[PDB]
Amino acid sequence: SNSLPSGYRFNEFEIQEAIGEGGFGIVYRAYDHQLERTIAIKEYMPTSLAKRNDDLSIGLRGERFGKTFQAGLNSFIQEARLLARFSHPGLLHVLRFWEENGTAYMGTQFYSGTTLKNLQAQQPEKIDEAWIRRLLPPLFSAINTIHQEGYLHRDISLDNIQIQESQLPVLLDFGSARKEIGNLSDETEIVLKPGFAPIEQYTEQGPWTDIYALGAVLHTLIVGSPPPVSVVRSIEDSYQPLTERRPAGYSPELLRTVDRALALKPEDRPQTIDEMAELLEHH
Ligand SMILES: Nc1ncnc2c1ncn2[C@@H]1O[C@H](COP(=O)(O)OP(=O)(O)OP(=O)(O)O)[C@@H](O)[C@H]1O
Ligand SMILES: [Mn+2]
Repeated sequence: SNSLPSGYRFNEFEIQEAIGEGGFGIVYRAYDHQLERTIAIKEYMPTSLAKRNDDLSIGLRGERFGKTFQAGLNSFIQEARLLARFSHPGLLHVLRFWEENGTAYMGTQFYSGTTLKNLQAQQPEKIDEAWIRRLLPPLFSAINTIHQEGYLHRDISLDNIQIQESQLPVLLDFGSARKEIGNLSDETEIVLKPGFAPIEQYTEQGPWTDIYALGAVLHTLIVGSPPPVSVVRSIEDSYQPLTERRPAGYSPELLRTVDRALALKPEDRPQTIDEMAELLEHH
């Protein structure tokens, strides 16, 4: 809708197709004619704040949006810098960054496959316990790599995990610009992800914060929907443990691991990714 057309050029880069269009950015499949390789280009584009001009630059929808637009842009830059710290198969690899068209762009590695959200919607029968147990070692590795450098993800759900055709996962996006815009605009609904964010994110954060969201992802894969919103749980905890529900085809060991990651209070969860991984052993 707002996307650059196939054939658009950024010097050596050529746009091939808009493959993702959300409220806050566009993702393109593109081609580097100098290195003769396919890449992705992520374009900052907050549709509530900005529109596409005739010359294909980006312009404010209203002059009052300039401060929030710039703050989102700054957060987009900071996220690119964070991802540029890593060279890990499970984290989105950043090749280049530049500003143009009144906005900003990340050139990144192009990944095969699709999101975990799309895989769960389109092929849920592929997702069983054996598949989940193959997913977890590389997913654990990617998350732990963030933690070991002193950072947290804080936006994990099914929507921003890529599942490659190899089935290996990639963490694509931390939602930084979206969340900054939401906080400044009082659009609270775009900051935290209901059912994935644990209680301490609503206002003490650490690796256990991401571990809860990973538990919520796993819960969604096993029974089809995330657990109750954590603030609602903090009033009256209506979470039914998976070890009691006993969904068909799932071991108590995997179920219990998910339940422990979803402990309401941070101190009751696995405290590190390594601690959570240890729970899946002894079987
Ligand atoms: N580096 C990358 N390589 C390949 N694909 C990517 C990359 N980064 C993001 N994507 C894809 O971009 C899309 C971003 O999803 P978003 O919700 O913004 O767009 P969408 O138009 O709703 O896409 P979808 O087809 O997933 O519904 C996802 O389909 C994701 O797989
Ligand atoms: Mn979609």
